[PDB]
Amino acid sequence: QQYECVAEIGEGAYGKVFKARDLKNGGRFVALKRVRVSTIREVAVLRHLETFEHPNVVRLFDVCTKLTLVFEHVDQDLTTYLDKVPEPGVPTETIKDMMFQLLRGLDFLHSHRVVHRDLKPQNILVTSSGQIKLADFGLAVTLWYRAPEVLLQSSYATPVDLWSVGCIFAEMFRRKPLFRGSSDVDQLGKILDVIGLPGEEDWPRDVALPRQAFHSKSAQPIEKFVTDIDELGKDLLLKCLTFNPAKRISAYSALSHPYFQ
Ligand SMILES: CN(C)C(=O)c1cc2cnc(Nc3ccc(N4CCNCC4)cn3)nc2n1C1CCCC1
Repeated sequence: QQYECVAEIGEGAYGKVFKARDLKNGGRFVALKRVRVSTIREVAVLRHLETFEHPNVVRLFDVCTKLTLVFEHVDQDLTTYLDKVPEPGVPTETIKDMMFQLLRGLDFLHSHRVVHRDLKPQNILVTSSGQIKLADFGLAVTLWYRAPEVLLQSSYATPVDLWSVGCIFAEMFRRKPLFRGSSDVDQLGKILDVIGLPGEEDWPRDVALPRQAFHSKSAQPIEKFVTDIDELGKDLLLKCLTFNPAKRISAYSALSHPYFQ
């Protein structure tokens, strides 16, 4: 066979992913994923996205006839990069650059009508040369990066990923997740303890959870939780971690933010 499986990547409720030797292409490493039996549509969206070969999205090499997906392989995810970084942590300009690359791939995906929906450091790939690549999106548990509207079961638009990006931004400074909740209700609580209770006008209509189920008074200063963050990074982090997804910054606006002057 064209590929020899060597290891399992992780273990996800999306199916098994293998690290494999690409016997025909110089024995390079590839990430192999099998699909079972709108799905045809998703694969076409993925192949179409690959035509652009955006630098900040994982390369798709092949699609084999039930259906097997061949991607490039990258050694580390953001998790293992933040776990191995020497003290006191990640250089200020390394965080800036990585965040710019994250928003570049995100704006590319959003402008092509793709919502990641499950952005976390575990699916952000960090290349040998320091390139950030978005992976594991566009195909049909940790709530630590889950947006408030997903938690509330109301909307699932592109702002969902900007909340996730804000959580990752903070975690790049802290090297620990900003909101380590254990359930959707807990997660939403841990969030409102930091950002404060939103205006009744910012609370989604016809959701199970009312605003009155929480009493997380005022917004605590974010510098308490994210120590070492500059004033400009604080503006971008607040704009990402905005309650109302309509009021949330977009990936396109974030790319222009003074933080990246
Ligand atoms: C397969 N699909 C659809 C993809 O988009 C895809 C293309 C990929 C290319 N290289 C990796 N590398 C990689 C990523 C995470 C981890 N870790 C796992 C957690 N513990 C630490 C080590 C280890 N190696 N993963 C890829 N993925 C996915 C991203 C999430 C897993 C599979």
